[PDB]
Amino acid sequence: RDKLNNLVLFDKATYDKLCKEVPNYKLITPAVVSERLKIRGSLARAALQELLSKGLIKLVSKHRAQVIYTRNTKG
Amino acid sequence: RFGFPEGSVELYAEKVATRGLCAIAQAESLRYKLLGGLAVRRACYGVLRFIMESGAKGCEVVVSGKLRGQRAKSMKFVDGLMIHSGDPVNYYVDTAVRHVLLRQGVLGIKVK
Amino acid sequence: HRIRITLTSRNVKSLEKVCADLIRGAKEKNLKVKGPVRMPTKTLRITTRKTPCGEGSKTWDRFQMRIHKRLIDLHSPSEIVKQITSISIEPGVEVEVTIA
Amino acid sequence: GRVRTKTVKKAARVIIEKYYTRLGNDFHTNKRVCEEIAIIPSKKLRNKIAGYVTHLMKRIQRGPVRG
Amino acid sequence: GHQQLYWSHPRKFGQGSRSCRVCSNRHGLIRKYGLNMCRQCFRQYAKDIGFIKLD
Amino acid sequence: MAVQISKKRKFVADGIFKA
Amino acid sequence: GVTVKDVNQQEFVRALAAFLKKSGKLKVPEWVDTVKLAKHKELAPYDENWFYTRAASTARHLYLRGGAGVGSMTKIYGGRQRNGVMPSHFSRGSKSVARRVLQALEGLKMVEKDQDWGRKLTPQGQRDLDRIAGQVAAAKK
Amino acid sequence: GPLQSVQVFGRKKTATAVAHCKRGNGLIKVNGRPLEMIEPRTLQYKLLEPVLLLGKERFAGVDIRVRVKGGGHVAQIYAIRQSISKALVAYYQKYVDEASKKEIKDILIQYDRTLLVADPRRCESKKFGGPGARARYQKSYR
Amino acid sequence: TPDIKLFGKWSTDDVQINDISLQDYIAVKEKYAKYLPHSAGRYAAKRFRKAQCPIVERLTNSMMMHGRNNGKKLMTVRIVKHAFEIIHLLTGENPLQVLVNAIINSGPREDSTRIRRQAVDVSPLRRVNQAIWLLCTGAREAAFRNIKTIAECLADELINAAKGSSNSYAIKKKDELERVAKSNR
Amino acid sequence: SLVIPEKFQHILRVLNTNIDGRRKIAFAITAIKGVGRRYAHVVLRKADIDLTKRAGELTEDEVERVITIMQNPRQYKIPDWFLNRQKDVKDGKYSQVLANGLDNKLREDLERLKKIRAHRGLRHFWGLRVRGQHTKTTGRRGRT
RNA sequence: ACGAGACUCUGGCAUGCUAACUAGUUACGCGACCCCGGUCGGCGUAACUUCUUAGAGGGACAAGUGGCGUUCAGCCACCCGAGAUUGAGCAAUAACAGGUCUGUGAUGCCCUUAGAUGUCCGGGGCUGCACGCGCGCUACACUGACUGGCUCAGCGUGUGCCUACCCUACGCCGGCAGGCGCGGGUAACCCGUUGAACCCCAUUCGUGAUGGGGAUCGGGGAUUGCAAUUAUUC
Repeated sequence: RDKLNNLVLFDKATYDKLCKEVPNYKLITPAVVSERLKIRGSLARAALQELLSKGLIKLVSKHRAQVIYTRNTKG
Repeated sequence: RFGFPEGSVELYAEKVATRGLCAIAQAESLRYKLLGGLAVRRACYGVLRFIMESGAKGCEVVVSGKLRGQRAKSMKFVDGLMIHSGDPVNYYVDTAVRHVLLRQGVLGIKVK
Repeated sequence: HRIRITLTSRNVKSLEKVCADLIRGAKEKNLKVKGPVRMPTKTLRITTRKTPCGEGSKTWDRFQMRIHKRLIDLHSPSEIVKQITSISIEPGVEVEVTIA
Repeated sequence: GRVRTKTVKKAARVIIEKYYTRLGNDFHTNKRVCEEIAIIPSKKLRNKIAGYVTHLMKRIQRGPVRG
Repeated sequence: GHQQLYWSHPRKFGQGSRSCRVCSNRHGLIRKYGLNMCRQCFRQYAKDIGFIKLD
Repeated sequence: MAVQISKKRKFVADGIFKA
Repeated sequence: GVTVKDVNQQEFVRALAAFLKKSGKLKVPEWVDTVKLAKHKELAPYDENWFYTRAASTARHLYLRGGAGVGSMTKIYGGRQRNGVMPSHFSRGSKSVARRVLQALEGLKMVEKDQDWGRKLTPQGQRDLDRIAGQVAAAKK
Repeated sequence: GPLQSVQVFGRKKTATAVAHCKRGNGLIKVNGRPLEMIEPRTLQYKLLEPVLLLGKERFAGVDIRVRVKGGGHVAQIYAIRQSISKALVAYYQKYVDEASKKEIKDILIQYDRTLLVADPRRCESKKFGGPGARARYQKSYR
Repeated sequence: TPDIKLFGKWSTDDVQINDISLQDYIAVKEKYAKYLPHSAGRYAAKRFRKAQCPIVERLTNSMMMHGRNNGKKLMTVRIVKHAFEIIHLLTGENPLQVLVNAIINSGPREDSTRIRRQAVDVSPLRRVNQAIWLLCTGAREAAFRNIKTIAECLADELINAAKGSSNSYAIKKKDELERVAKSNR
Repeated sequence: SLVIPEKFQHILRVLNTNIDGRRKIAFAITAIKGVGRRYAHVVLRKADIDLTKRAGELTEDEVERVITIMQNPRQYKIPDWFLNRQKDVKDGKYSQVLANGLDNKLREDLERLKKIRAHRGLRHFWGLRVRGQHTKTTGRRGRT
């Protein structure tokens, strides 16, 4: 009935709003980045290995099916 | 037929003592009384009588087929005790089932 | 001098009647014979249809045919094996031996 | 499910009628009584007999039983 | 030749070469344990051969 | 035996000799 | 003081695959670009240098179980022949492609044939197995 | 000093495993591989229950190996769990006191009865007229 | 360590089963808190043997439904181990005290049964039984044909039911399960 | 890197086909009737072409490199077991046949068997099943 | 009194017992690698029968208490314990005009019986296809699919009198199917430590009839057979 139109690589604002507002959430899973920041699950995965490399997010537990990242803590 | 060498195989013949309990010796005892011309009641009560004469616990003699008429009839003759279920009916009964070509049809002989 | 009894029988305690007589019947001449090794049983499994024709509820047979194997090794000259094994038999057990 | 049949309850009412002196409260003692004072052709049925024997035997410690 | 034509069919294989060793029909044949025996005749002589229903 | 039949064919094929 | 069995077996083939970028004389075959690794597979093996991973895995299956051959490598590399519309069966791996690891690990002195047939693993190779276990047994630190 | 051979099994399904206790220090492993990487790792802590309820003081001077064969994966995990727990009790029978052999036994019964008492639940035999035991094929009328 | 049984890495203590009504049939306090939910089993023999089953193993067993998933408990212990990360890293409370708050809000306290169908109350075990069904159903529906995974929807519905915010599937079903029961009382 | 590059191709037009520019290039080319999921990998395996790239990323003059391997499979080192029209009926050549040609090859095949009045050609003309199915109960919705 | 039950086989328990170079375990010499000490289905031969094997008995009984009950038959709960209802086989009286003459050298009768309803051989047919029902297989995905690696089975089968056609380790040639050389086995010896799948963990995908589904059809290569088009199978 409805057909979603997700983005495959970043537009100018979608990299800006990912590079800022991904750690400004509390959960970071590549299913909610695909939902909220309007991209595909593969990009949502590919856009978080480079934010773990940056020092903005933090990994909790890894699995083949689902990985759960979070904000970098207050401490 | 089985190809045994000449001098290996040999047959002996032993009479069955207390031959009444042997139901395959009684299935033939009921068979070759009829095809000569003894009646269905007369022969069967008498062979059932002989296995009661033999000193058996109990028995059941069923003769099924063309018992006079074009439609098939079955006459069941039971006196004494007879188990049916469980393990012991492997070694407490001798179940013989025989054919007989009477000149009108084929009769079953369930000596039990 | 290294002899080996092959005890293959269908009935269970029929095989006991022979594998009792292969120790109690052998020790009377003073030979240190080996014990009867329990080889694993074989259930020959057949499931046929009870019905001769193909009408009725699909009711199946389960004709199991268990076979029981033992071996007893012999510390014996084979002249004495012709003595014991040619005496006291019943048709249940097939009396076979591996030679050396 | 565990209802004693007439072949259990009749061995229970003849063993106590004859061999009351030999029986007791304990199952395992009068389990073994039933081997000497009866010819029971089953391992299981002996325990079925000796079980309800001890039930009736705990009742004859009290008062009169019917059969 | 009629000798060439009367038995020209190979019986090397198939379910028309082997038969029941009592009935001589080519159906319900137990090839297991070299019985070559139709399922009905097997059921008849089960007790006689050595087989028995327990399970 | 030379062709040496098995003990699953002993009690079955010698069982046929009883039949 | 370590062996291969003490350490995680999943990332131990990841160690020997990274190691079999270096030695560089397994003498890999020519069909490796296009090949379907067993008949029950559909697509290309994603790992473009997969042969260094299934040289890594074969090097420790032959360590764990000695006297194992090519048709045994087809058993340890079995999956599902998802037979389209019929029910799926257990399809083996492939003889040829597994025989090329046993002319690649045998090219380099790592494996060796044993008596009455079957590949074992030579004590020179046994060291080269156990020494890279120590490299992962301190990679955990 | 004489030999102290303790060879005690555990069963949850057809999967069997005999846990072997001797003297040494607490290194426990399974066909030569330690307990910390028995795949699946999801049920890791199901193997540390006779470790974490008891401590490394009862695995202070006992070295254990667990030889495993038969059955499945979860069936083995519980058959090694039960065996190392049973072997720990049956190391403490024949060589140390009863009121410590009885003590640890009483603690693991308070956790899960399966740590010592095996489950006789096995694969029920298939019947004709169905794909398994308690399931028949679909009946049609009309 | 024998002081407390760390549920994977979660503490047994400070899981107050708030509802006196659903106290004994919710089993985690001090004895019924095992390390991993995957127990031996044997909690289907007697009528009320199943109420001794730990509430996480109850929720573990009720996830593996619809044929393809039947006999994949390992697969859905992992669903629970990943979903319990999503609960704490949103809420900031012990995920099991939040899990307990879910069933206490989710359990339909009355039902309708056909003696038109008459209004009836339920068993204090029935609310534990029916709630664990309801928010295994909503977690399954929402994530079917969806990028949002099972662990997220299972952690959403456990949070959404514990809140009682009416965007929960289990609450909206109870909101009509008890509405139909009010119609005929 | 993770952003869309310049002069991006949301849409391609290779061999009268609309190749949508958002798939993996191992799967982007599958729209062309003659190259499947399996074939499009091995074409991009023949040169060092990163197939983690999406269907609008890769070099605009190197999409010619993708074409020439598909049109000439043999010359770019592909064995003869990996081709569809192996040993042609007319010219006896081993060619991987793409979009427009695969219709021509099928059309010439169905019209060949039609013309010689072979039984295979007959059940194509009749709109039946040809690969020896049981047509009694199945093969319904096509024929009323 | 038969039937039900008891029973028979089967499942769970015997750290007791008889026995286990075709099952092993433990120790030991020994070979190897790992930096005082482990790993090894690496070989070799003193204890042992826990583990495997299958014999002899044994245990389990509502026996044990707490309650319900005429306080009897029993039932509910807990203790105790491997078991507190394992699963099936056998199966009464009296029947059905139930199915089978196409299981039978079971057969009464009815025809047939050289210009054959006997019989044998080649070909076709059983599959033929507007439709309707029945049992099922594969799915409609992201609890997934793919491609990697990782880790466990339990039943059985196997070289046939005629009868040819056995199960297959290995050594090679081949993308696969498959072919060709070589040894093992009539079996607890050999396949096989049955390295089964699901499953596990790590890659790829991202809601799109898609990377789900594999129907339909074309092209080629082999296999078994005297031969495959009416696609034998792969």
